[PDB]
Amino acid sequence: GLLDGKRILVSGIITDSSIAFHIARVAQEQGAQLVLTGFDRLRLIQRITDRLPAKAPLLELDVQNEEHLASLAGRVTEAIGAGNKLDGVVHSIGFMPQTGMGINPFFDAPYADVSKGIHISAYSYASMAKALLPIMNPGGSIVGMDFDPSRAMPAYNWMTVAKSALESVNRFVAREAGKYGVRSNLVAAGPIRTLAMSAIVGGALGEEAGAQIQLLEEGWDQRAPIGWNMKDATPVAKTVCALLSDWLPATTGDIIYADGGAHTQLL
Amino acid sequence: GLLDGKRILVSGIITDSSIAFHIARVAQEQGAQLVLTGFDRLRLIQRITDRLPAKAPLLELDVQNEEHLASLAGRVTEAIGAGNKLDGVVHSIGFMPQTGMGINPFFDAPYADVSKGIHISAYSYASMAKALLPIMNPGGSIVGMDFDPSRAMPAYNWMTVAKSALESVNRFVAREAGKYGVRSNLVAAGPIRTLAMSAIVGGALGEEAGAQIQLLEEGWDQRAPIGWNMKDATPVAKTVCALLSDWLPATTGDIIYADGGAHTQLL
Amino acid sequence: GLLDGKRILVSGIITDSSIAFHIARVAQEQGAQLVLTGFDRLRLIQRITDRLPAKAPLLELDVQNEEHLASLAGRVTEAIGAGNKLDGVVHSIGFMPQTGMGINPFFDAPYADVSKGIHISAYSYASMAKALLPIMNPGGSIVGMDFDPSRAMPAYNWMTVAKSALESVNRFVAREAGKYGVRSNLVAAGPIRTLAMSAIVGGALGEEAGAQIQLLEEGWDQRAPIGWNMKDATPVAKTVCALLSDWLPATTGDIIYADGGAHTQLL
Amino acid sequence: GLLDGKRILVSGIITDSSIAFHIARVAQEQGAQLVLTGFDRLRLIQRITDRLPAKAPLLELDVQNEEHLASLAGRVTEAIGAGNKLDGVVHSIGFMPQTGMGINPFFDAPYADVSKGIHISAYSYASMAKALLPIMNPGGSIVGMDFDPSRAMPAYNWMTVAKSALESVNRFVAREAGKYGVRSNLVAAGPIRTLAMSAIVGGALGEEAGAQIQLLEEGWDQRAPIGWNMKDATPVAKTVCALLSDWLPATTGDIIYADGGAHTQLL
Ligand SMILES: NC(=O)c1ccc[n+]([C@@H]2O[C@H](COP(=O)([O-])OP(=O)(O)OC[C@H]3O[C@@H](n4cnc5c(N)ncnc54)[C@H](O)[C@@H]3O)[C@@H](O)[C@H]2O)c1
Ligand SMILES: NC(=O)c1ccc[n+]([C@@H]2O[C@H](COP(=O)([O-])OP(=O)(O)OC[C@H]3O[C@@H](n4cnc5c(N)ncnc54)[C@H](O)[C@@H]3O)[C@@H](O)[C@H]2O)c1
Ligand SMILES: NC(=O)c1ccc[n+]([C@@H]2O[C@H](COP(=O)([O-])OP(=O)(O)OC[C@H]3O[C@@H](n4cnc5c(N)ncnc54)[C@H](O)[C@@H]3O)[C@@H](O)[C@H]2O)c1
Ligand SMILES: NC(=O)c1ccc[n+]([C@@H]2O[C@H](COP(=O)([O-])OP(=O)(O)OC[C@H]3O[C@@H](n4cnc5c(N)ncnc54)[C@H](O)[C@@H]3O)[C@@H](O)[C@H]2O)c1
Ligand SMILES: O=C(O)CCc1cccc(Cl)c1
Ligand SMILES: O=C(O)CCc1cccc(Cl)c1
Ligand SMILES: O=C(O)CCc1cccc(Cl)c1
Ligand SMILES: O=C(O)CCc1cccc(Cl)c1
Repeated sequence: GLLDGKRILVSGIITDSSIAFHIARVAQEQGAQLVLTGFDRLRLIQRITDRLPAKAPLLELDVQNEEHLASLAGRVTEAIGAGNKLDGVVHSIGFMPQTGMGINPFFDAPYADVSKGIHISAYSYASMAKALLPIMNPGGSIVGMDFDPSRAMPAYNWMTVAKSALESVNRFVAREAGKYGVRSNLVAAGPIRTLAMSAIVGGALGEEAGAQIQLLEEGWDQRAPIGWNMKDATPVAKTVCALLSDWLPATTGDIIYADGGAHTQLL
Repeated sequence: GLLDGKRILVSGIITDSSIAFHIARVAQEQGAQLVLTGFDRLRLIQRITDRLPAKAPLLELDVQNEEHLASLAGRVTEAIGAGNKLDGVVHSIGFMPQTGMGINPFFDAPYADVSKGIHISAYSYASMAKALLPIMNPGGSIVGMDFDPSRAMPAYNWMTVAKSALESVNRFVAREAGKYGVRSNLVAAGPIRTLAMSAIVGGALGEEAGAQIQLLEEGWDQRAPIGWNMKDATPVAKTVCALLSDWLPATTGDIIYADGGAHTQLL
Repeated sequence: GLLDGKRILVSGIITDSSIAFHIARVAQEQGAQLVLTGFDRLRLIQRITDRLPAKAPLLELDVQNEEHLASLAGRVTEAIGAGNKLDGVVHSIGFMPQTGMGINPFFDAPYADVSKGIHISAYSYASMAKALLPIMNPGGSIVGMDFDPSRAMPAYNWMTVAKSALESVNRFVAREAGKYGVRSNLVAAGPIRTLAMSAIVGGALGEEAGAQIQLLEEGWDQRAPIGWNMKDATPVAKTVCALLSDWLPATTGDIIYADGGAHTQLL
Repeated sequence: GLLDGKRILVSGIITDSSIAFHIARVAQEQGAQLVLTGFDRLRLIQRITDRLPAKAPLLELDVQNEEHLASLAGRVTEAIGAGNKLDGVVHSIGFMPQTGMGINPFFDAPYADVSKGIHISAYSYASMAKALLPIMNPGGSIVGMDFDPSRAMPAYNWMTVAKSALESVNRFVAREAGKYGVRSNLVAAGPIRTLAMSAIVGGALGEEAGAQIQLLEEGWDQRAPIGWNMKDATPVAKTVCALLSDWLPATTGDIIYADGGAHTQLL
């Protein structure tokens, strides 16, 4: 197993189409022992994760709650046993209020909404590293989920700005994590048909926002030299597991693109 | 004159070493008619700007104050006369609380502080564009000040994250501004010895933060193929005026580097 | 005039739709005194440049001819007068044999053909700098023409590789030019309907190569926040003149994008 | 084993400090069956590779020899058996004549020398893909070795330009390889003390070239958040094996940085 004997915390599961659900499944297939964290709807998340190949403890974590963050390391240690530390951490958490996405004009998002989205989607990558690095082993790995924000695009709007901030945060987290012998990297995935993303394509955020996202998805598979299947998160999950493994030991502060190669092609 | 007959709003003057003070001076030397905006210490700013080559109206603008922003376009129109519009806007505004910079550990900045810095330094670029685009002429130009955040560095810490967010915001502002025939760009300057920056090199934010910034300054002049004079903001001011002029008419959503070429060289 | 009193060498005119023809016209409109260089068909080029606003001396320069390059500085000095030096140099030269472009498979271009294209399109930027820097004034400016090669695309094929090499060459030319007080930069233009480019869209290099280039052109105007007019080279010419002027004095080794902002937008 | 059952061709071994020697060793440790290719000194290379964990067939390949390239696929098939195909290809080949590196001025490299270096170091990545893709399995992987050329630096000179060309070639090879279900990527390594590199630091290419490279090496370990050991190629070799494996299945046309994170940090 690629991750045999490793203890890995995975955040971000909310449905069976969550990218983090497939990260967790593949990590368990490869021998990892998991601790899961979930936000708000813990009964739902427990029912969802009962379908993973192995039972895993589930801890509550709202990344805006400083009490959850202050207690997290102790709750993880209780779950994996005293004297044991984590080898890996997966941040698969993102949110932007509806005013910051969709057909709602870019200029009309109030800063309170933008700040909440940047808190959950970017600052919390530093928050989780701060909480968990003291209980991580040398040779460990922190991985977060990214969507390439180097160019503007329709509808993503303020979430694009949040991802730009996240990429910057990751480079600073690498500086801190390096003192522990730990790597920090992001995986920039192509579009994946989660429940939330299917709802937006179906017009949850306005019709032409849905139309624009559908056009973006189609161009992605066209550009990608090996194609891109938005209905299959397994290639993204495998890439996260590659970064959690010992096989990219000299990569940190960096971004790995699991996007079919689409970002390397103009058309 | 490069800017003859143009009406340009310039924010960000607080002392005679402010980058915006030199932008304003060079723009007036080149024939522009200015409206100035200032934050908080308006009596001080009026005294400072009395030393500009020409008298200019000074308007109060705290970019965190929605009432200041809601009234700004009307106050500008009163200052330049009904039926007149702006040809240019300069955003030269930045702030990050001390916890987000210096020797203070990156992980110890509370989100309230980071969010305030991102509000002032990044979101407000969109806020000012929203306020002023309705009173801008086709062919107009919005310019903001940047510090290349593509790599992490010591001490800049959360201000680096704010600049990453600003670069992303600029690409979305270009989308909106294009509907008015207006360009939006950033100037990424090398280090400039403002009053605040001299204080930090002198240890206002901790000793080794000051030591690290001094090392960064020295490496900049070494890397720059044409050298870099941190005591001379005129090359930065001229670059801003180039973007305000009609001579870069097909550049938008972009970043122009006024840094001596340092970012193009590894050592 | 933006370039009043400046002496500027302009290469690359072959027809009245050459980008260099419009660079030369705008530079003369702005007060520059020009020396022109032309390749092979000098009688044709003289007839073309008789239509410029002012008469300019025309010198022969095949950038693959070491004798032309060894004599160039002396021939320029004869044209502008002893004791006078150049303030600006424009490289607007590119060529790739047909096997390296179009529907002809990427793998089927022989290296002899690729090497000729890289010689003319990339190495010659260093060759011209070597020849002309000894007769350039401090504060001078070298500008070359680029087409953004950071992503692969259909049909451009080996010319894309040549532009990647050119961008690298430019960063090294900046190191050398800096010792003379001279800047070196590229302008990355959007697509322009030169005679050669119209012929390729019309199928000179194969039908689906023409089809692919037409699709690339259409997406460019769609992406550009201020639009893109492939029939109008004046915005590109003005950007070159901006870099030749004194108004971007701290930019070197760099690339300025005169592309409507298209490269800053995904769709 | 990470590469259990995979058939992989590895080029570029010349001494026991070659990066390709360590790629080959790690690949064999992980269960791969290798075919090796060597240039010119085949008796030496056979003696060197006798020290690998397993015996591997050695084929002659001068990438400038079209007869070697035309026969390569048939010689590989003879070595692995009819009906068998390759799963992986490693390009670890580079050369630039001495005039294109070191204290020898950048402008003094003749194009004949530069063209030879670009032939061996960049064009040959396309040459090898053309030769070997017809005998590669779907799901296969082509990997080449890179040194980040996005910024100029002392001494690397024309080899930097060759690496810029290689990165561009890789994006086009990905387009071709995708039709076979094959990925193409580069690994950008930090500096490694090969025999050639130790000789240059010792002044083989001039004293201040050696001095400049030693300064570059020292800054690399300082910048890298996890450090950088130029005497240990194993982290680079493991990264190549990661790309040869099935664990980065959605990455192509891309560059993975095995450099300690140094390129993500300014200082
Ligand atoms: N789906 C795509 O197309 C795509 C592409 C690239 C990257 N990503 C990124 O992948 C990450 C996971 O998103 P997803 O697509 O799997 O959608 P998802 O809705 O399944 O996951 C989002 C997760 O964020 C969590 N979350 C929200 N607020 C939180 C809080 N205050 N505290 C803790 N957790 C909170 C949700 O509970 C949920 O588990 C996100 O960073 C997303 O931006 C998604
Ligand atoms: N000095 C450098 O080295 C350097 C280098 C590159 C970029 N920059 C950028 O240039 C910009 C101008 O900074 P400076 O170096 O001239 O320093 P400065 O201190 O002279 O200017 C900062 C300005 O921000 C304004 N400001 C702060 N909070 C505000 C608010 N709530 N509303 C409105 N205005 C507010 C200040 O009043 C002040 O005028 C900043 O964006 C800075 O990041 C500076
Ligand atoms: N047309 C576009 O869409 C576009 C876009 C971006 C950049 N560019 C670049 O602009 C430059 C000028 O090209 P153009 O579009 O105006 O086409 P063009 O055909 O009008 O100019 C090409 C020039 O290269 C010159 N040339 C070729 N071989 C030469 C040699 N051995 N010695 C000296 N000169 C030689 C030609 O004589 C000709 O004057 C080129 O670098 C081109 O790549 C063009
Ligand atoms: N050593 C470093 O610091 C470093 C860092 C990053 C990347 N790289 C790259 O790694 C690759 C391998 O280089 P290395 O450092 O292991 O040095 P090396 O000298 O051990 O390997 C170079 C290889 O190129 C081969 N070669 C040269 N000409 C050839 C030809 N005509 N045909 C076939 N093969 C030929 C040599 O025989 C030799 O095996 C190169 O692309 C190099 O640029 C090296
Ligand atoms: O980050 C997310 O959750 C969604 C990422 C995304 C995919 C496809 C289109 C867009 Cl606009 C955005
Ligand atoms: O944006 C600012 O006001 C300061 C920019 C800066 C210059 C030199 C060093 C650092 Cl760390 C930061
Ligand atoms: O460099 C040149 O002369 C042509 C640049 C170009 C424009 C539009 C499409 C393509 Cl593929 C290439
Ligand atoms: O590609 C190669 O073989 C050498 C790469 C390299 C390492 C360290 C310093 C320099 Cl200048 C170059």
